[PDB]
Amino acid sequence: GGDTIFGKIIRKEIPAKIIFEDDRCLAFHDISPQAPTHFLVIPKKHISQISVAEDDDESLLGHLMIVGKKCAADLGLNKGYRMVVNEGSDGGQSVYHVHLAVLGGRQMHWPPG
Amino acid sequence: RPGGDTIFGKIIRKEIPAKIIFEDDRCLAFHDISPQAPTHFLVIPKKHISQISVAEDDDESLLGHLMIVGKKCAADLGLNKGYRMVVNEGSDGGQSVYHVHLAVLGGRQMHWPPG
Ligand SMILES: Nc1ncnc2c1ncn2[C@@H]1O[C@H](COP(=O)(O)O)[C@@H](O)[C@H]1O
Repeated sequence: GGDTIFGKIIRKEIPAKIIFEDDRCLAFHDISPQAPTHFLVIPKKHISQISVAEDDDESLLGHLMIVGKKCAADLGLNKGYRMVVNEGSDGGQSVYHVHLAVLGGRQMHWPPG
Repeated sequence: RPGGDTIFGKIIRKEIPAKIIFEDDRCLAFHDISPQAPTHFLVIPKKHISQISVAEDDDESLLGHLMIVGKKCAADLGLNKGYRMVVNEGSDGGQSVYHVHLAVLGGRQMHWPPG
């Protein structure tokens, strides 16, 4: 899905530790984990950033969050977690393919960066 | 009651004040009273859902709508350099109000890790 490293991961051209897959998204552990559990849920559709998501994408974006919730439960995050979507330079977005990050296994702090 | 028992339900029913950015039949966006960035607002469903870990499969479109409204509000507020969206779940997530909400923070460089 697209011209980024996340596209390569979706196409199985480079490895990742995959947690879950369906016909429209992929969940996998982040290569630079910031918490004992840290994974990403990404759409297979190449949406470059949340700021350009269209109205028709509403269901899909919600699906990323539901899949994120389910994977977090499966990975034993019973004390909680934080979901994060980064947009643009101020948001610290590292790849221009929409991704929902899920972090847990430790106390998350405030402010969130 | 429509909106639930938390302070966010009271905000939905206009029983306590808020600085509202956007409102429709499914959600409400309003500024945070303890901002952690120069712009910091919340997008919440009008349907009470306590936390994302108990959201139902059928809540998918609603959850996505929070994100679309979040990004539209960010644009309308001039966050052209970007922003961070956050959902806190439970104790480790730092959740304090058990009515699910998407926080949007911007107007400064956000750092990594995100807490
Ligand atoms: N009356 C209020 N109006 C606006 N924001 C509030 C109010 N009470 C609490 N908050 C914010 O709601 C957020 C709760 O999110 P969390 O702590 O992640 O559950 C915090 O950022 C609070 O500052």
